[PDB]
Amino acid sequence: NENIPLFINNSKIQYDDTPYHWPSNVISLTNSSEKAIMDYEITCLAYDKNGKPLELYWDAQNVAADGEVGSVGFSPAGVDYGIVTGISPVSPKSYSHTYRKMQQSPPQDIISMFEKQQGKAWVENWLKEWKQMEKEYAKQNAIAPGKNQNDAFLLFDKWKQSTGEHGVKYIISCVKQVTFNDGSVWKNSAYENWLKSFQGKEVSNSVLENYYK
Amino acid sequence: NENIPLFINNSKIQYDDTPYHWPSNVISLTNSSEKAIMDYEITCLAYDKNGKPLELYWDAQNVAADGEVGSVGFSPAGVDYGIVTGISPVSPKSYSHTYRKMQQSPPQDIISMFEKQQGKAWVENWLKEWKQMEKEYAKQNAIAPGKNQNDAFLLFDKWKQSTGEHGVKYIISCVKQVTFNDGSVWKNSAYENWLKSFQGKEVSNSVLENYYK
Repeated sequence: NENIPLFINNSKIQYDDTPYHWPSNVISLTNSSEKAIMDYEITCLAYDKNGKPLELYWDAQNVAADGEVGSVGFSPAGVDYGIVTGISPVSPKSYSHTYRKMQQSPPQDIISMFEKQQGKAWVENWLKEWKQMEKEYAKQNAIAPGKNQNDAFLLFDKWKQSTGEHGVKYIISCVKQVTFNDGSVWKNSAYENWLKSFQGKEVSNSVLENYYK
Repeated sequence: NENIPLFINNSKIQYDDTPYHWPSNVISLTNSSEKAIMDYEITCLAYDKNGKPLELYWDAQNVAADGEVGSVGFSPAGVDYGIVTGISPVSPKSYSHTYRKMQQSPPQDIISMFEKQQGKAWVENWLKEWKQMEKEYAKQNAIAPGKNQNDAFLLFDKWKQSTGEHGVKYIISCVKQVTFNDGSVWKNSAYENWLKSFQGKEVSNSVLENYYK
């Protein structure tokens, strides 16, 4: 048997405590393995209250009345960024989104493209040192063995701030892979089947309601 | 008058204590001020046995027999990276070189690379984080008030490992500017006259001999 090293306890829309009550997809995780987890890929799917699948702008940014995108607080002239007048897409609309822990860092496919580029010798050596430092920072920020934590991602699409209503009723998730601090990579052999069974498909309310029970 | 906050005690070639005895321009520096120094610009000129100026690949990297650049130790196939069989220029050849404690930015080649793959907003945030990160590091390792310290830089050009002689017999240096830990910048009003007085000009051995006494 294959024991999943990163346990998803739940994935749920939650709203913050401020008067603007911004929505986030909050994924409750537990590192059940004996190794620190330095990176992960976790795929989510979204459903309305009737079990129909939803296409989202999953990583859309908020827009403010003065056109500011992705800010929070107040503008210097006094415009309230807390009031979300619209959304600004980032990734294309899709039934699924894959969240990555080292999202702040460029993916390894992209770093590998940069290595293979023709350049000066000192430029390649600059990138090598940068790669390692990036890896060391991620190791210091790893999820420790046994740690429970929430990883939260703003989810503005289908939210109406004035009423607090969100078209998304259920989020179901699956770990695609994880990377441990020693560099080893665990891949979920059940992932492709899960994606094929669920992505863009209707799901019963009993399955959705009990998905994390 | 004007009193300098950063005093150069000496600049000379030193060799390390490995069987390859790689050379380094070692700059002995004293913070004569009352504030910690987080960054500097120091310009060096080089002169041969008879006080004639030398043009160097000041920041060139070492080449090994297999052709690797900037490497230390031993290759898998047993190539000795300590044997320096040539040099690989970085900056163009010049009478002068200006050394810095803190780097101003990532190489332009890499910034441009990154914006095409990550996008403009990603790069701007990345440059911001990178600047702060280098600034925090510079502040933690600043030269303390009153303290002397040696800062070393490899200097391969005009050097012959098989023989041990270095063509550079005198390095004469001058502070251009200094950055204190609060962000403020002091500029040396004497620097431009110094640079004009020396760069590309022959100078007597007696002047070179006694420059730091």
